[PDB]
Amino acid sequence: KDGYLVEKTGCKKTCYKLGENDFCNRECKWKHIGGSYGYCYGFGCYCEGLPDSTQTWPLPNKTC
Repeated sequence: KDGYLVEKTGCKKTCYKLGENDFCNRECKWKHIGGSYGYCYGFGCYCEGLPDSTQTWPLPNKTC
């Protein structure tokens, strides 16, 4: 399953380097989550392999 990562306040994380963006990848595998691959796609840290128990963007009714 693929999804987008959020931020502390819930906002997303856009980047200026598309493609293998270590920044997004590092923030993807951050800790226990199951992110097999995490790169920036469409100006944003995108990840693939997030369990349903993982919070992704956008957020619930409580958007940023």
